[PDB]
Amino acid sequence: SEFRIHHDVNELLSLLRVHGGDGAEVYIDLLQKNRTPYVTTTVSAHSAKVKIAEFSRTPEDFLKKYDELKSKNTRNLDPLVYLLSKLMEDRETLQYLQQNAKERAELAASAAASSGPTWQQSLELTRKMLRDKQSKKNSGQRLPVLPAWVYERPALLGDFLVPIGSLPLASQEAAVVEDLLYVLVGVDGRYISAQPLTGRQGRTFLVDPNLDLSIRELVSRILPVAASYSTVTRFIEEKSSFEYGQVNHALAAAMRTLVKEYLVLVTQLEQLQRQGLLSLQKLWFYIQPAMRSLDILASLATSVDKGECIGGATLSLLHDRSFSYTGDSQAQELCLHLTKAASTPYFEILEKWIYRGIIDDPYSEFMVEEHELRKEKIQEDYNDKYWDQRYTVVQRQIPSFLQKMAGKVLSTGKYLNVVRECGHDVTCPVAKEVVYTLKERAYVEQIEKAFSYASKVLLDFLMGEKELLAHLRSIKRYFLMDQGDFFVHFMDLTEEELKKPVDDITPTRLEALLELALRMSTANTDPFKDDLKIDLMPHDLITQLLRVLAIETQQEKAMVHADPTELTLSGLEAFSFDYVVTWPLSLIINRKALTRYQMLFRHMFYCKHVERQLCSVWISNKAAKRFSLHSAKWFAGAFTLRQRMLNFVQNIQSYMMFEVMEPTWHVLEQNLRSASNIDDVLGHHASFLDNCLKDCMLTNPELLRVFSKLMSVCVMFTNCLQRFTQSMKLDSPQLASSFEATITKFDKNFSAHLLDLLARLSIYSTSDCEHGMASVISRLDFNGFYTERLERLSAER
Amino acid sequence: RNMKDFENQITELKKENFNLKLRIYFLEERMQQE
Amino acid sequence: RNMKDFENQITELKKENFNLKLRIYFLEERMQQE
Amino acid sequence: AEETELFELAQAAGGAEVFKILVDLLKLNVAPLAVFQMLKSMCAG
Amino acid sequence: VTEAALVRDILYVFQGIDGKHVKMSNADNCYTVEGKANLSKSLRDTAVRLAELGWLHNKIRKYTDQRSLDRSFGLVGQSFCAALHQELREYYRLLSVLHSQLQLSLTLRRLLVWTYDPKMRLKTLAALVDHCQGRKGGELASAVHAYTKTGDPYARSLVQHILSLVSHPVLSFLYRWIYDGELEDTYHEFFVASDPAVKADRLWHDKYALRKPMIPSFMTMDQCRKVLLIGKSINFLHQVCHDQTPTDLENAFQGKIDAAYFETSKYLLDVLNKKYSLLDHMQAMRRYLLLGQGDFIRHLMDLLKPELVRPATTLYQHNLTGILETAVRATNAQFDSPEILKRLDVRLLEVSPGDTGWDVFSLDYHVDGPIATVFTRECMSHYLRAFNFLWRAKRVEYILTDIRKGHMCNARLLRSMPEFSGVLHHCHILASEMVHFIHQMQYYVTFEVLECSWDELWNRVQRAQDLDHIIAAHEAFLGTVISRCLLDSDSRALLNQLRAVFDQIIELQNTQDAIYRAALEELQRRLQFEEKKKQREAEGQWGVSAAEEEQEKRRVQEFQESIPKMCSQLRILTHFYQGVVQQFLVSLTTSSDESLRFLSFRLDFNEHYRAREPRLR
Repeated sequence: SEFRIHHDVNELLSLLRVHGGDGAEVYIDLLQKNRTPYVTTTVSAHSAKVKIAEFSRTPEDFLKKYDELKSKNTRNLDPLVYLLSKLMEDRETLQYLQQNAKERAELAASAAASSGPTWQQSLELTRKMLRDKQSKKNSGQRLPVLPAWVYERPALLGDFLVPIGSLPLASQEAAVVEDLLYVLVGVDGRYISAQPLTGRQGRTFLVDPNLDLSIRELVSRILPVAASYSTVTRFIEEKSSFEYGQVNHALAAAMRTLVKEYLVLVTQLEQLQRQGLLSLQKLWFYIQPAMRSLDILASLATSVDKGECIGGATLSLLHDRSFSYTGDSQAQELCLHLTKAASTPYFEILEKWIYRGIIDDPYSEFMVEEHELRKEKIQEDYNDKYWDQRYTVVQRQIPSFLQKMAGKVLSTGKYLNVVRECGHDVTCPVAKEVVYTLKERAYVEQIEKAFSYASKVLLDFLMGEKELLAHLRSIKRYFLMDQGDFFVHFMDLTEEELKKPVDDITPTRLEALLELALRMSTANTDPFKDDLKIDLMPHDLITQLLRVLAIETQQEKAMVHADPTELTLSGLEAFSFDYVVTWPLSLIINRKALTRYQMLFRHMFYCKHVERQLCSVWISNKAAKRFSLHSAKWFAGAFTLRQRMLNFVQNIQSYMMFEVMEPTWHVLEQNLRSASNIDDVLGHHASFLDNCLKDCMLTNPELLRVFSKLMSVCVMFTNCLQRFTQSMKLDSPQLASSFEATITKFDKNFSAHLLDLLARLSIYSTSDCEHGMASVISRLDFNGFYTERLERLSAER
Repeated sequence: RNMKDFENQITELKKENFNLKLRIYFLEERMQQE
Repeated sequence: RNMKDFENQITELKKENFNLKLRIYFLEERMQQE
Repeated sequence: AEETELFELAQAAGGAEVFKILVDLLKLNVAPLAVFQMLKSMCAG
Repeated sequence: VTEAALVRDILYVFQGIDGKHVKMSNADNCYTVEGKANLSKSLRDTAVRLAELGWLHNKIRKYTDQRSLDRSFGLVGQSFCAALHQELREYYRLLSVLHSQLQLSLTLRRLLVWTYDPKMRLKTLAALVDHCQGRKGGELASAVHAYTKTGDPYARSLVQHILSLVSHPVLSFLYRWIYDGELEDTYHEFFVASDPAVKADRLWHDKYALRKPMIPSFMTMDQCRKVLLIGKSINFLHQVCHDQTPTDLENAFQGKIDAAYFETSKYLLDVLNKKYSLLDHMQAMRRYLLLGQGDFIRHLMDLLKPELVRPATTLYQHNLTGILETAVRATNAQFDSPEILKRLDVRLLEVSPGDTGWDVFSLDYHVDGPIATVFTRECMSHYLRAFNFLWRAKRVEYILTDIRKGHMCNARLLRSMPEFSGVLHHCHILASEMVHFIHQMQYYVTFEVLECSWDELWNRVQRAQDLDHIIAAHEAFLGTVISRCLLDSDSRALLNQLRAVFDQIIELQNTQDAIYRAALEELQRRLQFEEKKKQREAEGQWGVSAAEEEQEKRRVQEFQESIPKMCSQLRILTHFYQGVVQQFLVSLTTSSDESLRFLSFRLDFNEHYRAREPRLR
C-alpha cells in the first residue's frame, strides 16, 4: 500500500550494488517527512529547461521531446525535469551513474551469453480500448454502448466529402468569396477543395493554380478559420459518445452552442452578401473575432484529444489553459464559460458525494474510486482492507485547484457512507450548491464546514443509535475482570473439564455452562452479553508470542513451522473468548482489536487460574489446625513456599489491575469524550491497547520466557503437592516415590528463577527508565526478609 | 544531542516494530493454511 | 550508557523496522497476486 | 504505468539499466531535493 | 499599367501581402516596384512613400506571430500581444472603410490624407515594439512607462490606454498577493521571486525576496518592501498558523496600501498574541529557562542532590520528569498552563565521567512552527550559555547554604570536646566570607539581568505592533544580556577568574565533606567503644582490657596528631581563596562601566580588603 517506497529503494540499492555507508534507511526516514495525498511539486520548469539546454548537446531533440510530453500533459514531468536539470551540476554523480549503468549492462550481457497514419483507425482503436477498460472496471453492470450506425451514415456530423484564369478580377473575387462562404461552413466549394492528409491535424485546401498570388495568399490567411471548424466538428462528433465521460460531454455541448452561434454569424454574412456589396477585406475584418475564438477552441480540442485526458484531469487542463490566457478579456470570458459548463456535472457529483455521500460513477472519473468489498470479510480476516482499499483516491485523475483539500474530501464522503449503508441518512441542514470560482477560499471553506458537520453528526450517531460507550463499558466488564461473581462462577463450573485434552473438547457444553452462569447471576443488566462466544485457539501465549517476537535473526523458519498437532494441548490454553458485532454497530472493534483483547484476557485469566490453584492448595490442608505445627517436616515446610508464591502472584496481579486498568481506562474515557472525528477515537483505542499491552511487558522474549517458566514450575509444584496430599489422605510408583525432600528442590529452582527474573527486570529498566517496573520491584520486596540476596546476585553478573 | 525526551519516540518506534510484527505473523500463518 | 548508545540502538532498530516493512510488502504482493 | 511513455522519456534523456523505477517516488509526492541528495550520497558511497 | 492596379496592389501591401506589380526587395527588406513594372517615377515615389505603413504592419505581424507561437512568453506578454492585435484590427477597419470607397479610381493624395494619421500611430507602435524584445514581466511596464511622459497627446493617449490594458495582470497579481498571498508565476515575472529550496521555518529569510531588475515602474523600493511584508504576513496567516480571514487609482493607492499594511500587521499581531500569545512564551521562558521562580530550582536541587554528586554517567531523564511534575503539582506554580508546561524538558550536552553530574546537566525548551521561526537556534544557544553560567551561580549558592546548615546540625550536635574548636571556628569564618561574596554576586545578577533588560524589553514590546519590532527587540535584549553577562570576548579574564573562584569553592566544599566524614567516623568509633565498655561492665567484667585501652589511646592519639594537618590545609585553602578573590578585585578595579564600580564599592560590607592590597586604596 504505502510501503512501495521501501521496496523501490531496496531494489535501487541492490541494483547499485553498494554496501558501504549507512544505506538509504536514514534517507528513507528523511523521505517519510514529505508526505501528502496529492502533488505540489509545481516549480520553475523554465529554470530546469534552461539548465538542461545550456548543457544539452543536441538541444533540438530535447526541445521537441519536452514539447511533445507537454502536449500529452502527463504528470510527474516537472519533478523529473527538475532532477534532470540539477543532475549535471554534480559531474561526479553523473560519472558514478554511468559507471553503474556500464557495469549492469556488461553483467547482463555476460549472463545472456553464458545462459501515412490513418486517423480513423487510431480513433477506432482508442475508443475500443477505452470501452474495454471501462467494461473491465465496471464488472457487474450493463455497458452503456451506442449503436454502430452513429459513426455511419457519414456526412451527418458535417465533415467534407469552369475556367477562371482569364476571368475579370472582380468576377473571380466574387466567385472566390462565394466559395469561401460555402467553405466556412465546412462544405466543399468549386474552386477551393479540402484534401485528406497524413497525421492528426487540419485539412489542406487546394485552389486553382491560375488564381492570383495575392488573392490566393489572402484566402490562405483566411482559411485557418475553416481548418479550425473542421477540427472542432470532428472533435464534437467523435467525442459525443457516452464512453468519454460527463465532463467531455459538457465540453461538447458548449462547443455545439458556440458553433451554432458561429453559423448564425456566417449566415448573417451570407444574407449581407446577398445584396452583392461585399469583398475580401470586409469579410476578413468581420471574421477576426470569430477567427480568434475558433483558434482558441481548436487549440483546446487538439490539446484535449492528444492528451487523451478524461475526468477531473480535464478540468485541471482547462483551468490551466484559462489561467495561461489570463490578461485577455474575450479569451478569459470564453474560458470561464467553458470551465463552468465542464464543471457543472463534476460539481453536481461532488455535491452529491459531499452532502449525501452517495457515490455516482457512470464511468468512474470522480476523485473517489470504490473497490468491491464485503464487511463480514474483515470481521473474519485479519488483513486490513476496508478503510484502505474501499474508497481510494485516483491520482491519474486529479483536480488542479482541489489538490490542497483532496484528502479531506475523501474522509467526508466516507463518513456519510457509514451512515448511508446503515439506512439512517438525513438531508444536511445546509445544502448550498458548490459553484465554480476563479479564486479558491469560498469552496475550501464550504468543504471544511461540511466536513465538520459530517464529523459531528457521525459522532452523534455513534453516541446514539450505536451506543459505542455502552459497548466499550461491556468489553471492559468482560476480558478485564471486575466481574468477580461471574469469573468465580465460571471458574467453579469450568475447572473440572478445563484439564481435558482439547481434541475431547466440544464448545457446545462450554457455551452451555457460560449461559447457565450468566442466567444464574445478577449481572444481566448489560444488554450486550449476546455477542460473545467461546473459542479454542490452537496455540498458547508462550509459543505464539515467541514466534511473533523472535523473527529475522535465526528463527524465521527454525521453529515457527512447528505444528502443535505433534504434541498434546490441554483445555486451559486454547480456551479464549471471541466477540462478534455488526458492521454499523461499533466498527471500531476490529479483528485486530479482538486479537489484542483475547491475548490480554487469556493472560490475565491464566494468572487468575494460578492464583485460584494456590488458594485451593491453601484450602485443602487444614488438618494441622490443631495438630503439631512444627512436626511433619515436609508436610509442614511447604507452608513457607506457599506464602511466597501467594505474595508474588498478588503483587503482579495488583500491578496488572491498578497500574494498567486505571490509567489507560481513564485516559481513553476522557479523550474519547473530546474526540472530534472517527480517526480520533480510532487512535484513542489503538493507544489504549498499546498501553494495556505494554504494561504487562509482553513485548520481549526473555521476560516472557522467564515468566512462563515461573508459572509452569509453580503449577507443577501445586499439582505435585495436591498429589502428595491425596496420597496421604487415601492412606489416612512415580507418585509414591515423588517425595525426596521435594519442597527443597522446588524452592531451589524457584528462588533462582525469581532472582534471575528480577535481575532481568532491573537490567532492562536501567536502560528503559520508566517507573512501572520500579513500583513492581518496590511492592515485590516491601519488607527486608528477601532483600540482600537480590543485591548480592546483582553485584556479580 | 536531541532534547532527551525522545524515550517516548523510542516507545513509538517499538510500537511500529511490534504491531506490524504481529500482523506479519498472521499473514504467514494464513499463507500455509492454504 | 551514553548518548551514542541511544543513536546506535535507534539505528539498528530502524534497520529492523525497514526489513519488517519490506517483508510485509513481499507478503502483501503474494496475497494480492492471486 | 505509461511504460511506453517511460521508455519514450528515457530515450528523451539521451545520456550515455533502467533506474526509471525512481519515477514512482515522484508519483508519491516526494521532495525532488531529497531524491537528488539521495543520489549524491549514493554516488559518494 | 493603369493606376487601378496600382491602388489594388498598394491595398494588398497594406495587408502585408504582395501586389501584382510591387514586391519586397530583399536588398532593403522593404517594398518597391519591379523592373518589369516600369511606370512614372512619381508613381514609384508615392507608392514607396505609402509602403511605410505596409512595412510597419509586416514587422508587427512578424513579431506577434513569432512571440505567439511560444507559450513560455508570459502573461503580460500575452496581454501586450492582444493589445497589438486589437490595434491591427482597427487598422483593418480603416483598410475596409477605404476599400469601400475603392469601388467606383481614387488618388494617392486621398490615400495620404487618410493614412498619415495611421502613419503616425504605426510609427509610435513601431517605436514601442522595438524597445521590448527579450523583455518580460514588470520591466515591460517600465518599457511601456518609457513613453508615459512623451508628448504627442494622441500618441500619449494610445500608449496610456495600452499601459492600462497591459497593467491589469500585474495589478491583479499584486491584489491577490496582498489579499491571499500566492505566487503561481511560471516564469517568475512577479517582482517577488521565490526559491523552492527552503523549509517551513527558514523561509522567512531564504525563499522569498525582491528582484531589483524586475521592480514595477509605478512603485519603488519602499513600496516593494512594504508589499513584500504584507505578502509575508498573509502567507504566514495560514501557511503556518492555518488561520484565514476575509480582507486606475493612484493618488490614494499608496495610502490604500499603507492602511492595508497597518491593518494586516495589527491583525497578524492579534492572531499571534491570542492563538499563541508569544507574551506567555517569553514569560515562561524567563520564569523557567532563565531561573525565575526560585522554588522550582530549589525543589529540583533538593530532589537531585542525592544523584548528581556522582559522575554524570548514571543520570536518568525519567526521574527528572517525575520530580518536576511532582514539584508542579506541589509548588505554588500549579497555575502554569499545562500546554506551556508540556513543552518544557531537560537537555544533555555530553557524557563526561571526569565531571560531576551537576556540571553537564542543563535544560532546554522545545520550539515549533511560528515559535521556532521566530526563535533561531543561535539565540537559543546564547540563552543556553547564559543558563549555564546562572546554573553555576545557583550551584555555588546552594552549596554554601547546604554547608552552613550542615554546620548548624553537626557542630551543634558534636560540640563536646575542644579538639574541633579551631577547625570549626575557621570553617565558620571562611563559610561566612564565601556566603557574603556569593550573596552579593547573586543580588547583582538578579537585580541587573533579571529585571532591567527584561523589564525594558517587556515595556518596549507592549507598545510594539510589528513582528520586525519583536525580533529586533528580542535580539537586542539577548545582546544586552550577553554583554552584561561577561560572556563577550573582551571579558575573558574576568570570567576565567570567576570560574577559578568557583573551582576553589567546590574544592573547599569537598574538603569540608571529607572532614565531616572523618568526624562522623570518630563519633561512631567513640560511641561503639563506650557501648563496649558498658557491655563489659554489665557482663561481669570490670575495668578496661589492655588491648581495648591500647586501641583507644592509639586511635585518639593518631586522630589528634592528624588534626593539625587538617588545620594547616584549611589555612592553605583559605589563603588561596583570599589571593584569588584579591586578584579578582584588582582586576575589577580596571572596571569600565558603572555597574562594576558600584559592585566594587558595595563589596566593602566587611571593609577588610584594601589593607592587603594597597592599590585598593
